[PDB]
Amino acid sequence: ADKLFINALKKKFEESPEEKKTTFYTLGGWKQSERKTEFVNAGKEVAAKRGIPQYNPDIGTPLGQRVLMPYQVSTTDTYVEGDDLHFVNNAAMQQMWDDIRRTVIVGLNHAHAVIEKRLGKEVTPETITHYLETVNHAMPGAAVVQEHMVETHPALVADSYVKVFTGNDEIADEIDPAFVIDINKQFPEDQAETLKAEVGDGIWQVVRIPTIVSRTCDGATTSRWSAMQIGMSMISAYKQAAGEAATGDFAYAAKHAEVIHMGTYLPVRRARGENEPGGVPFGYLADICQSSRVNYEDPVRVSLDVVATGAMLYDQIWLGSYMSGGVGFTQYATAAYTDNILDDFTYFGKEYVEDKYGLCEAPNNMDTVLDVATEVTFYGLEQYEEYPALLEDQFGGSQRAAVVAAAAGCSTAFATGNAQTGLSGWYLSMYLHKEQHSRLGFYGYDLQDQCGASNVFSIRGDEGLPLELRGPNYPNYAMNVGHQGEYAGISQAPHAARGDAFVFNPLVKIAFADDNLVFDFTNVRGEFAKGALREFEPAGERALITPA
Amino acid sequence: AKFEDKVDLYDDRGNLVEEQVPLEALSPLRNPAIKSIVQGIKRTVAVNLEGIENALKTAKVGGPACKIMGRELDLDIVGNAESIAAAAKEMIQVTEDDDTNVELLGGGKRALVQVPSARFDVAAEYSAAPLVTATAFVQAIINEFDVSMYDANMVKAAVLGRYPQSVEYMGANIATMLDIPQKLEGPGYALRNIMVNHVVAATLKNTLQAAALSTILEQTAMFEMGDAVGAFERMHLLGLAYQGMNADNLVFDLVKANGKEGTVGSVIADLVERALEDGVIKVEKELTDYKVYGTDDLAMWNAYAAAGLMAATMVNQGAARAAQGVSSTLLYYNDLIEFETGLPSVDFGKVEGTAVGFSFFSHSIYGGGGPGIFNGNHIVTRHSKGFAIPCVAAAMALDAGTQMFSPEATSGLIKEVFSQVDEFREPLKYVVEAAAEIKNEI
Amino acid sequence: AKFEDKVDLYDDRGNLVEEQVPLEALSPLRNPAIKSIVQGIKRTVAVNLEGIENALKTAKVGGPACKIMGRELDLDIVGNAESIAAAAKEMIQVTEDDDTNVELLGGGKRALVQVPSARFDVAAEYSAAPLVTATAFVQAIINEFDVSMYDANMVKAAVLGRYPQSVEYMGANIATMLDIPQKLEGPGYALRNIMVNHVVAATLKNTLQAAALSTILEQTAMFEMGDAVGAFERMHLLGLAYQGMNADNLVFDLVKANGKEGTVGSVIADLVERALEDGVIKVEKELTDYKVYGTDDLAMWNAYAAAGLMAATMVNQGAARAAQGVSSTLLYYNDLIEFETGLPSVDFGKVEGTAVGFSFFSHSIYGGGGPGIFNGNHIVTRHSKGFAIPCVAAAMALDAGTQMFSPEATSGLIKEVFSQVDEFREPLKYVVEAAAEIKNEI
Amino acid sequence: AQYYPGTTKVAQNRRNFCNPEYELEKLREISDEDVVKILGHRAPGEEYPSVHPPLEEMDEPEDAIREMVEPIDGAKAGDRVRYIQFTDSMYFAPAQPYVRSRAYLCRYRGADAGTLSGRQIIETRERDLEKISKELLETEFFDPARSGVRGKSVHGHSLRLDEDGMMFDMLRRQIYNKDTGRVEMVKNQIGDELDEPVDLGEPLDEETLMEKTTIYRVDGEAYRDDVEAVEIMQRIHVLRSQGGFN
Ligand SMILES: C[C@@H](OP(=O)(O)O)[C@H](NC(=O)CCCCCCS)C(=O)O
Ligand SMILES: C[C@@H](OP(=O)(O)O)[C@H](NC(=O)CCCCCCS)C(=O)O
Ligand SMILES: O=S(=O)(O)CCS
Ligand SMILES: [Mg+2]
Ligand SMILES: [Mg+2]
Ligand SMILES: [Mg+2]
Ligand SMILES: [Mg+2]
Ligand SMILES: [Mg+2]
Ligand SMILES: [Mg+2]
Ligand SMILES: [Mg+2]
Repeated sequence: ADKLFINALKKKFEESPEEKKTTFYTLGGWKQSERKTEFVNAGKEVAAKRGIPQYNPDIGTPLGQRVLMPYQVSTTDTYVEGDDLHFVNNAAMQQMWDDIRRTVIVGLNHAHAVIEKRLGKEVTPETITHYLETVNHAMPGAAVVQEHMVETHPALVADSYVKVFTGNDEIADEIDPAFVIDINKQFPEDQAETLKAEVGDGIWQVVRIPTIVSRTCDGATTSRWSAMQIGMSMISAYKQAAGEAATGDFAYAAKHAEVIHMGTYLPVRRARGENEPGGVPFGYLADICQSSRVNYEDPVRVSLDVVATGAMLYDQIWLGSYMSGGVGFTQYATAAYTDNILDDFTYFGKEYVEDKYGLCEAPNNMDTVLDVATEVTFYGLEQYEEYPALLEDQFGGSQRAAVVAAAAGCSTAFATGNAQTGLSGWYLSMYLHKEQHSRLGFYGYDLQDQCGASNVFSIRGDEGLPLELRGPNYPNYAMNVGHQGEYAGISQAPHAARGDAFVFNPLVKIAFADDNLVFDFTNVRGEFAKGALREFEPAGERALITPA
Repeated sequence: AKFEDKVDLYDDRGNLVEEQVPLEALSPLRNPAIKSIVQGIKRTVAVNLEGIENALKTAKVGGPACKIMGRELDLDIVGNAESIAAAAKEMIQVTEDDDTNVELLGGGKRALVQVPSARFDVAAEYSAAPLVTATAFVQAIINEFDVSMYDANMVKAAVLGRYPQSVEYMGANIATMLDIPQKLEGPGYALRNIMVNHVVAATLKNTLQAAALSTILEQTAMFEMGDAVGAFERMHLLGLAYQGMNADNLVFDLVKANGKEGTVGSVIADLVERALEDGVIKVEKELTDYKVYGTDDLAMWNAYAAAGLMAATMVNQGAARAAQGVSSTLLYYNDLIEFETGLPSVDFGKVEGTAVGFSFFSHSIYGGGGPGIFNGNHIVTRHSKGFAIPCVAAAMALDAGTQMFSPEATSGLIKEVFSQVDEFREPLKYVVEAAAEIKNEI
Repeated sequence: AKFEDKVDLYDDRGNLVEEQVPLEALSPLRNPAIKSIVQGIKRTVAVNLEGIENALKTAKVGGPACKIMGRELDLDIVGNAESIAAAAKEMIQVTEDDDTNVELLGGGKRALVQVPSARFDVAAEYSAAPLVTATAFVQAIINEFDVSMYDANMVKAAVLGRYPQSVEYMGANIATMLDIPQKLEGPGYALRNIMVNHVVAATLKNTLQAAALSTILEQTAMFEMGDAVGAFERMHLLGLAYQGMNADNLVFDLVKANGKEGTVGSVIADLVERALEDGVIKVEKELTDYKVYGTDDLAMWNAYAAAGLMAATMVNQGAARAAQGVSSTLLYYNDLIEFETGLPSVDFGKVEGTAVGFSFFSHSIYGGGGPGIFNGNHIVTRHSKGFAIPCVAAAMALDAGTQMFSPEATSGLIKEVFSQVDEFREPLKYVVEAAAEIKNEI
Repeated sequence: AQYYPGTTKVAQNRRNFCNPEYELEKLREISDEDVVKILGHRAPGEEYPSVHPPLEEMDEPEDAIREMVEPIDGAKAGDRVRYIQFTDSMYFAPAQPYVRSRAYLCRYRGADAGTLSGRQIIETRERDLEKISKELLETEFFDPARSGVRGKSVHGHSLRLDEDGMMFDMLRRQIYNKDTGRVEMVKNQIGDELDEPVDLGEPLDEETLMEKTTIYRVDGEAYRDDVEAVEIMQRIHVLRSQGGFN
């Protein structure tokens, strides 16, 4: 059959994808593009309205001396110019981040123990349901105790709410179902039994604060906002004095002793509080993506949907804005989720390992790393040499390094069932690619690449960690594009080949199995395409409180 | 001596030990037992070998609810604890005959580790204690079982947690009384970021010892912060002596006189009468049926009022056997004594202000928690320069079981290990003995 | 000694000082001159009395471009420097005639301050140096002129800046070579957050002494971070001795052979020949017209390769008398030596990886800057465990004036005060003398 | 020195570019003035600007390393540090990005070299940069169709070639004349128009690019078939891996 990227290449260029020559300079520059023409026109309108020059195609060098390409969003039939995948221009990408930033997981286990021991009161499915009706009024910013309170407009905060989950089916049955993330409905039977065993009789809240508040403020607001309104709803639903010594134990539990933040705080050179992208470990990003519970008979689809989630968040929004900004890093990320290119390479690797070893059957050792990562690295590089249009599409070396090494690393982990040997395969792919083509990425691309082999199996203080615990603050990874989202995919890969329900934290996996989110985490690449087409409806807008 | 003052020193049963000790013999700058406690705090680590083994066997590493399926490793660490600890000790020590200590507890489930003082004299700060301890135990476990290169990173995750993706050792199975340097609210604060429940656990809930350990740590931080330099030094030293060391048996005698039936107000009346009897205050002016008191020695007035504040805590929270009201005692002991006298309260209003915010943040939705989870580096309780937190430690020592976040809930690993160390558990004894020893060198 | 190795020690002119000294006589944990340098940098502060006076007379306090109109105070601080310094010394010291130093420089415009060592043996960390210095000078200035209660807070602002509203001492007119504990990228990193330009200023641009001071600070930090514990300790010590201390005259002799006409590639060929001559590496296999080298001592191969890497920086950046290309030398010395031999480069690839990001962050828009503004705590250059930063210090010492952010620009107050201290300025002299003095005690 | 393992023509070419005792094949002659024009840092006739005074006018104190390391002539004079940058096509250009930086630090003194996928750069003192740049431009480091001198807007290393066999250049600095079969540089490396174009010779023919190339490809020599070069890269992977562990 055709390689999986052939249809996209045939859409981009008039030539067949094998052809070695083309003609340039005759497309009229920016005038070849619908989207650049929209931007030229809008720049002139902006600059006149405000009295300061702004977008002008004649400043600097003239874009479009070659074809400005469409991109196919992988797994879709949607083709868009790359500007429609820039996070500023894509409301689905912005919403994906807002839905992670505004979520926290908050136990009720300590809180129910303070109620039974210090207060001497009962907790039952009934009192939990009453509490959940109360906190679903309070959480978006409405009052339950004081007179003369002024409140948030419910329709500005319609995306904020609180659900619960538990491994105990007979409570999950007894609590009103509007408030419950039902594990048995959301997960196939084997994954549901794993997840229920991990949670056991614990009961956990999934709290989503309003997108408009997250956008006004920051990620470190989320667990505070959540705990204020859990605290008011525990006082209202359980009949406390409205502010007694026991009220402090609910605050400490909701803010510190039973909270799970999506990201941990950062060191001062990159100072940020909790629930910012740099604090989200790679294992959590794979568990936030919900492809694992829908596409479980296809470990390549599950792993590549995690790569798309992480390349967009960590390279476009995090490295390309929070840690830099400007035009940013759209296409360093799009290489990992367009034109079915990473998909072709990773399906080759999966077939190679299923035929040679069987998934999860290969020895977990350096012999397996050398075999699989070298075979898949040579396959992916051969495609750029056989298809000139593929090399002109992924024109930057860094884009090619990340795609070829992601396929090599994921394939290695599909063989071993262990993410650490998949990570060693990622670094070996970089070293082979650098020698094959006498180039790799941009000036700084392989800082982590050259520390990489030596730090995969180190045990020292700031070196040693399983890949699932690493993230954008692991020291070697803290600066550079074209790695972080691919590492999230390698973290997912052995767990998708094993059939595991989660990669690192089962509470995080269950917390995003929820159709009341704005973004659909079961189909991340489909959502990116809907946002690119201007068809996604985000939360957070101010239209209701601004003129027509 | 720079100061003429002398004090009499007692044991925790109210008996005189040493009379007429120059005030500077209790200074953290001079007293060698304060030096030994502070260096001990810097270099001591608790290792939970059972916890390490269970994290490995279940693959539950990297923080709450985290697990990596397929990474499980079943290692007989507690069954081979002696060999593992000896191998760690040979990497931790500098020489054969230094002051490194590695001691098994609980049948090998825990280890007390004291990293050699010498690694600190060539270090900027105190993080060598957990980081040298953690690597020596990770390497000793790998070497005991010949753990492979492919699996050894799970041992590291089980010992030190999610660090360095997290800034803290998130999920670690080692513990220290200090916390990481990045969490300081300001430079010089590290001896203040020691949870009140860890001081009460170390001292086995002995009220006077918990108050003395807390005061030695708070007032030694005042020197490191520069607060006890120049004009303020004598104030700080008299606070240490009278509020934390029971100087002159003042605290003890107030508690003895008010323990059966007294209140915060009855303690205040006795302390004002004692200050007057000693010549610390005198009537400056008569208003209408109201005496306005003055003092020619504000540092000494402050110290006597500080001893009364500690005694008032012990009477009020001791009577309830419930620590929560320490926030109230810290506020109203100071508010009442200023309208009783016309003189400024302890720390010139800063205890009262710390107590206002502490009361709010131990009875509200916004933050804080029970008394035991505060410390001198907590934003709510950093404001008084050593005169508030020791009272919170005395109150939690006196709590009979009212707290969910008790020292048994938050500090069990710290209790098992750090109460083994005699100068942590019983500091009042050692700092008194040392002050007597150097009394003629001041 | 734990290790069997010995080294020959030389001076900064390449002349033998002492033969066959045990390697551990250079260890930060044993060498008394490294202790004196780490304790000296913990306790030393530069005070800009002229800067304080100017901030007060203009009310320009609290950070760049800040001013409070109406708050000006015209005080003759420089004209009364002697009396102010003596008053501050009496507050800073612990006892008369202890190790406190307060010395005027620049006709009273500056002061070198060394806070007494005893204040640090009772502190968790090193912030007592700026904090005790700042408050002693603020109180001595208020006492010299009888500044009123209403105005004294301006003295405080002119000395220590916008702290504690800012976390740092933003706008202060005192300086240290260390930076605040909150800015550490991990626990144990404080001796790494020392700007390269500050080391080059304190050593007066003597290339071997700047490399020695940097290597001492970096490898001392590797002890405090636990990286030089157990399996890795000998690798770190050998790196200290051969890359930073010119052990066996190897860096000197490789520079002598390649200074006239040499390149990074000619230094590689000379170092591989010397490793083969000395038995550190041997031919393991022949491929087609290509010898594969192996070693039975990876830590010694790494130390020889590290010495070559320092000589290659001195030859390449010394030839250009321009520091920028140290990022390229640190990359391609390591890249070329792996394909020349089949053996791993310095720090097992971590110098090469540090150099790829350092090259990008010293020639791009995204961050970093010139070589002098980096340090072992910077996110771009923290990754190699001591083997990269000392070569940046050597390259900046050799720079003849190509940098805008030069040590004259960033480090003049550091230069004037810290270069007075003989052990900071000429540490290769003092640490070799101390190693020879302890050679039969190791 | 041995420089690089392997038994292909690519491997031997990589060794040749690194080896200072290999004579770079000179393919074309360029005048000193035309090298200054292509560089674009000063006008013919303009004196070298300085960034600092001459070293002789400095009087620096005693330092054994300074005394042993001879400064390059532009360092003695205090010249500014300037650059030259090249892009090499993946369709068989003779030099390639890491081959350049490895070779430059074997052959040239006082050199700051940077490697990226689409550009490779050297920075050194101005007068010494002019002498090195003449060798980079006249010898087999450079082909005028498959390599480009470009200080900005570098895109092209990974693009299909044009009808004339020329690499893409957004700024069209090198123009192939279809009537004459020669390439002329018509702008300097940052893209400003030159007063008169500089002849860079004829493109190398296909057989000569295959003789001289340093890129491995399936339609040339594939890296996977140079099994001794692959064995060394896998060996360095495994040795670095084990060394970081224990
Ligand atoms: C005290 C502290 O909370 P913790 O004790 O750390 O949970 C802190 N909150 C606050 O100061 C709340 C201030 C806003 C609400 C009370 C306003 S009066 C914080 O979240 O960092
Ligand atoms: C290096 C550091 O910059 P500074 O040297 O501190 O200015 C850091 N920036 C970055 O890491 C930039 C990363 C994103 C841009 C490059 C991506 S390859 C930061 O801003 O904190
Ligand atoms: O050219 S650089 O590597 O510095 C940056 C690439 S975005
Ligand atoms: Mg055609
Ligand atoms: Mg939808
Ligand atoms: Mg009475
Ligand atoms: Mg009367
Ligand atoms: Mg000699
Ligand atoms: Mg030679
Ligand atoms: Mg000529």
